[PDB]
Amino acid sequence: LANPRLQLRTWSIVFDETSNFSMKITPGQRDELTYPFNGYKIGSGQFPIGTPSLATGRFRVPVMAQNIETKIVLFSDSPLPCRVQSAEWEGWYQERARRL
Amino acid sequence: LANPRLQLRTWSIVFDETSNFSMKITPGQRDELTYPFNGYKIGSGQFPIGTPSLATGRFRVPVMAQNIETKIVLFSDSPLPCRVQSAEWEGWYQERARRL
Amino acid sequence: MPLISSSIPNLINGVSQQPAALRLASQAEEVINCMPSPVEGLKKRPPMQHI
Amino acid sequence: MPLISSSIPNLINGVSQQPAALRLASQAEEVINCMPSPVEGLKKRPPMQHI
Amino acid sequence: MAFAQRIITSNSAGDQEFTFTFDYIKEEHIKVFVNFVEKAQGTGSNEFQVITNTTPKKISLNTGLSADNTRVEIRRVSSLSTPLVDFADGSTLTAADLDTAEKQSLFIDQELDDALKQGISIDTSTGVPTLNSQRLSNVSDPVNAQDAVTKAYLE
Amino acid sequence: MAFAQRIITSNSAGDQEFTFTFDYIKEEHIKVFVNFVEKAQGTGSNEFQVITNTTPKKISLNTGLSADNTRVEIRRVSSLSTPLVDFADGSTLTAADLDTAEKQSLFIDQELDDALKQGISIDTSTGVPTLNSQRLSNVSDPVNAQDAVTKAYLE
Amino acid sequence: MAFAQRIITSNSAGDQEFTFTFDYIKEEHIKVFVNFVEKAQGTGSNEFQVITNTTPKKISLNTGLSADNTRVEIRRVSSLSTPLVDFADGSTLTAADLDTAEKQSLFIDQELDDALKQGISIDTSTGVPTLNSQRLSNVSDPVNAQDAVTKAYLE
Amino acid sequence: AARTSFLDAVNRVLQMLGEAPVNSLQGQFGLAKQAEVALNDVSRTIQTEGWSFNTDLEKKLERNSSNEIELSSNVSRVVVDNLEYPDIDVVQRGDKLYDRKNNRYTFDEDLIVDMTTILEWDLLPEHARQYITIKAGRQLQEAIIGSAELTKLNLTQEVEARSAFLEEETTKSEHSMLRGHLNRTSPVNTYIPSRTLE
Amino acid sequence: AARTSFLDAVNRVLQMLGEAPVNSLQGQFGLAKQAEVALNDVSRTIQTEGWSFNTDLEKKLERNSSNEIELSSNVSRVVVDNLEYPDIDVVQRGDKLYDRKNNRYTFDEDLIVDMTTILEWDLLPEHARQYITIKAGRQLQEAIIGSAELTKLNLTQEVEARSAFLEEETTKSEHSMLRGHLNRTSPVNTYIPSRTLE
Amino acid sequence: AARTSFLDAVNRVLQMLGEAPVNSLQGQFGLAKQAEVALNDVSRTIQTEGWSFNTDLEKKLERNSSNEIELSSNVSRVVVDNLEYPDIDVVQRGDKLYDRKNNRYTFDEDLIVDMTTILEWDLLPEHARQYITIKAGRQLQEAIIGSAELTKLNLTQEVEARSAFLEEETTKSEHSMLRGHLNRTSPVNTYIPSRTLE
Amino acid sequence: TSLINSGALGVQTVITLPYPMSGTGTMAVVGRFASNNTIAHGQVIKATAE
Repeated sequence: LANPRLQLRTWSIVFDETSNFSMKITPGQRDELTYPFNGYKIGSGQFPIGTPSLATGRFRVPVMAQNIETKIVLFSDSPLPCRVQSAEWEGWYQERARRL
Repeated sequence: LANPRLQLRTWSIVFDETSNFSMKITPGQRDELTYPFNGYKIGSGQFPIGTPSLATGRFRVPVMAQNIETKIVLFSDSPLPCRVQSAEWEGWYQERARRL
Repeated sequence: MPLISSSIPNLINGVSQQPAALRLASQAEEVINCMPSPVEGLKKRPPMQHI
Repeated sequence: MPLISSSIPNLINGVSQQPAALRLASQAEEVINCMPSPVEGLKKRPPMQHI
Repeated sequence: MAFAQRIITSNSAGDQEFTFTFDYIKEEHIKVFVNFVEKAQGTGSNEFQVITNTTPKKISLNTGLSADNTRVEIRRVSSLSTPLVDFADGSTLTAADLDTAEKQSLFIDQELDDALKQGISIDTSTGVPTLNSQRLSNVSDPVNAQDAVTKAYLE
Repeated sequence: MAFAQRIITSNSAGDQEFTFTFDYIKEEHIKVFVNFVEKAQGTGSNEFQVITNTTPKKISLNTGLSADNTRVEIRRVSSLSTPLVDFADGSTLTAADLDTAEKQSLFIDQELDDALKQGISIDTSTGVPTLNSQRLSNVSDPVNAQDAVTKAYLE
Repeated sequence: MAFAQRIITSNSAGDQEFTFTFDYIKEEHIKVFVNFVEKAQGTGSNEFQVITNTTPKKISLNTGLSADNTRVEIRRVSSLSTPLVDFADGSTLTAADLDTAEKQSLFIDQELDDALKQGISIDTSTGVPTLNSQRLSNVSDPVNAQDAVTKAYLE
Repeated sequence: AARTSFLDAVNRVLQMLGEAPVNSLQGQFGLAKQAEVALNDVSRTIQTEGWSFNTDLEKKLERNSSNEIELSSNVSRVVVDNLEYPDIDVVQRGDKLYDRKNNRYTFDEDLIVDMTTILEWDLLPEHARQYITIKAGRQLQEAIIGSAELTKLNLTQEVEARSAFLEEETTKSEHSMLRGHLNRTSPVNTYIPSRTLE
Repeated sequence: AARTSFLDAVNRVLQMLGEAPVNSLQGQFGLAKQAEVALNDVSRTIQTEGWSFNTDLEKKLERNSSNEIELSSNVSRVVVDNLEYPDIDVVQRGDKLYDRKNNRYTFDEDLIVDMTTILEWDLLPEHARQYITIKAGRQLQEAIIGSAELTKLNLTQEVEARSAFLEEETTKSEHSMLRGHLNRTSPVNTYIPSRTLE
Repeated sequence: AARTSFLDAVNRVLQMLGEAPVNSLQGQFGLAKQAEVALNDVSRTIQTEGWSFNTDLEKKLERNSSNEIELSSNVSRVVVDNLEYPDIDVVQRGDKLYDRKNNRYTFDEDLIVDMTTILEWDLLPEHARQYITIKAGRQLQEAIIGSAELTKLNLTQEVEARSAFLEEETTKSEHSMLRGHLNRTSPVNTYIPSRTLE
Repeated sequence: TSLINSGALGVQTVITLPYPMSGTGTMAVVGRFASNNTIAHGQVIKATAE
């Protein structure tokens, strides 16, 4: 489908044994945003101070644009491992008429 | 199906990396109409003055006739590129009875 | 008597001489100077150069 | 007016040059320094040692 | 030549059809005057109509003239107070709008120049704008020394 | 109706403010005349300034009128020497520039029509030129057989 | 100073060079008038050429004048019967075309204002129409003495 | 911020229909003709009822050489007071008045009537322009698209617009019941009982 | 903006149906002829009732040589006054009258009856034109397609139009309850009970 | 925290629609221009009614040299006092007043009228700014996407904002029923039956 | 290429195609190179005298 208005709201990533990566989201003709993530969850004692972190969980970030005017980039430059499994998006959906 | 009344309402096209094209819709025994499109969207700053425009989006137009009395022609004569992916129409569907 | 719609998935099935009630709705009526390809759809034909 | 969501099941399909309207949703746009494998999904490329 | 105005003297009473040659934009941009009696556009009880199926295009009165040698004037005046184009953001800019704007500007300039020429125009051999065989009038009786002498004053 | 000018015969010495109704693009396009003397624009030493806050807008003079029955004219003139908008490649076009150009052209044409009408127009009563109860002045001594006559040459 | 015209009374016979200051778009828009006689543009059988190599630009004739104190007129006129630039669909917009359109509109307005001023103005010393001390002729005889008196009628 | 123009009204109608705005009106290559005819038809429908801004009082009409009254092209209704003229009953027919009681198209004298005219777009006031625009958009969308949700939203907007326009009209024109028939010159003071009791 | 014309009405009906506008009306190649037929039929249906603008009072009817009363091709209804004629009551039958009490087709003198005429499209006033247009559009759309929701929408619009038309008629004609049957000349002042107390 | 500015209002409208915030105002490349147009149109629609902050009382109007009354480009409505001008009643038409009683465009002296003006975004007070912002956002969202539940939520917000705006206006302006029409100077002490009983 | 009336405003350039024309058709000129050129990229020009 190409016509119905599909406006993205949030973007989610599922990882495993990943220390660090980053997301660079650029809407249409607007400023670029970054959302780094580095595993260390404050208050959790699974990773003590002084050891590398390899986590497992989901990450969420809002995109707030239209599907045809978005660039979503997964970026990483650390020398620590990073592997990603899948992703899921969530947005708003409209149909101006009914479907044959 | 051939019997039920199908009256066209809107005709939409989906393109990508196109510059200019025009459509020529002619109802039954009435005047021919045209609807050009050249990519330059006033107000948007993606294409400055002095450079060719190659756009991406949807174009919509009304037909307002009966399905068995319409000619739709996709016309283009500029020396700039033009490519299309798909199209989708929309209209009224009437059934005088129920289907066995 | 509802305003309801469908879509045309592809435009790369060329020209047919059958009556309109027996064709695949994908098939067109008159095609000139097009190069239908499955990698980019419908497009204007390539230019012709001189040697 | 529904707010409804889906997912991309796999990320091991690589790069495509087709227009966005004819691709699969699975196919990506640009892949650099990745080693897409079916055992671990998407991972960073292995390092190069010196001899 | 007169760009956008044709003035005629009706030859005989009962005539209704008159012709014109200038181009126009809309059928409502044509005004017809019959000795200061302005006429409204339309069809029916409207006292004049336009016909465009024949070259040259011609208008038709809805009632013949009472007397012959009654002056009838056809003049084109494009919009002067309201622009014909008003650009709005989010539209697809097409060359038709630009061409129409250019045409409107050109037609306004042509009409203004023709009106100035219809007025008193320069007498090239001498220099003062000559009335060109017209009786300048509606000048009040002299008030100061250099004021001209009118009929009701000199008599 | 006069399009972009207003002529006032003052009624009391000591007045400072006079109202005006027409539109404008920039404040420096407004001109004020006092008893056939053009008045500069500014503040302080400059004798007048524009108040665009009250409806209808009005112009205020820094010095009161010396004597009553002194004519004051407010007339709008757009820049006839340079275009108000310049197009350069690489700039994202916006409707503001196009609207500014259209407004400039329309206002110039309106002012030109107003000047033509304020001059010697044509009296529609008989289709003849009229001075509208004015006095023709500064005509040299006539020689040829068809010029007008002057009080000086007659007396 | 008039924007786009210049009247020269020849200092002596035999000259062929005359200077002018106003700018323009195309050399075909420059008209040269001598003794109310129009001269064509070109070379050879023509009468004058335009030299733009130096500054200020000047026009050169192919033959000297017969006598001194001869009237020579040079005035610009832009294309009135046809727009200078037309917009075509399916191309790339260029700022040069928009600038050219603005220049044409401005030049036409300037020329028309200059014509009106060289015709009938309003003196800023009294506010009454003035003629800048010239000669009037081709005035029809006053059927009513409302008109200015002609010397033929007087004598 | 000047009043609404015809192009702005057309753009609003198209936007309420759900399409993209159109640059101009002359030589358009879009739905400008449909928007224009819709706006004109709704303007005529609203005007043919008779409000305070398009009605003239005690206007005199003049007959032609054959004792026949001919109306203009844009005259919607003509009213003649019954009490003043007891032997004549006129009703509008096409563009001529018809003496219903005597079954004649001729008259004996000129009349004093009050007529309702149909005005051009430029001469309308702001509230009339707003109501006309909204009603025209609703009608065009209902006739062309015929969906459900858009119809509901247009219904709500039209109801609000009608309320606002009626309120503005009544507060602008101060209708009264004590004055009776407006043709009588105001003898009323409407001395308010709420002020002067102190 | 003049009163609604035939071509504008035809285009409006076609647009309400939902099909592209036509250019002219003579020598066309579409449904414009069917729209014209529907317009004429609805016009006849509305006019046959008898309203203020198409009724002639006190009209005198003349007989032919064979002592019969003949009616034109566009006469819808006739009424005789029972009080004025005690022994003769007539009922219309085709184009002739029938003296149903005496069982005769013949009369002895001319009658003074009230006559209702079916008028052409030209002579119709504005509100009647609007009501006719809307009603014809609805009926034609139902006859051609056969919807239900479209019928609901057109019923809403028709109800609004009928309300406007009735209000216009009752404002124009100025009916009354005191005066009784209008065949008697007005002796009523309807002197205002409200105003003249000061 | 200062009063709401144009950039903040535009960003709020875009945020309510569902888009990312914009950075500046001049030379942008987004929907901010459409948001500006919607804001201006809604501002005009709200201001055309005539409230406390945009109404001039007792104002005097002046005629031109042709005995005509000319209005400015941004004058919405004018009201004259019937009790002060008994033989002249005027109605606005375009930009020139029309004496509908005498059917003339010309008057004889300067008038004393009540005039309402459309203001710029700079001169608007806070509550009007908030109400205009919310209403314009709702209308633009409806025009762009076309939902129903989103319209429901925006309707709830609009109702709350309208109630707040109305309460603010009625607390600020101090309307009364005792005083009658405000064109008469206040003779009322509004002495309290509440406290002074001891 | 060759040019006519050089040094003034409104110069015309005469282009000599390598092959003879087929006058029935219509030929055009398009700006080619994506930088440092007098004609902007993709600008089309139609002849005035063929």
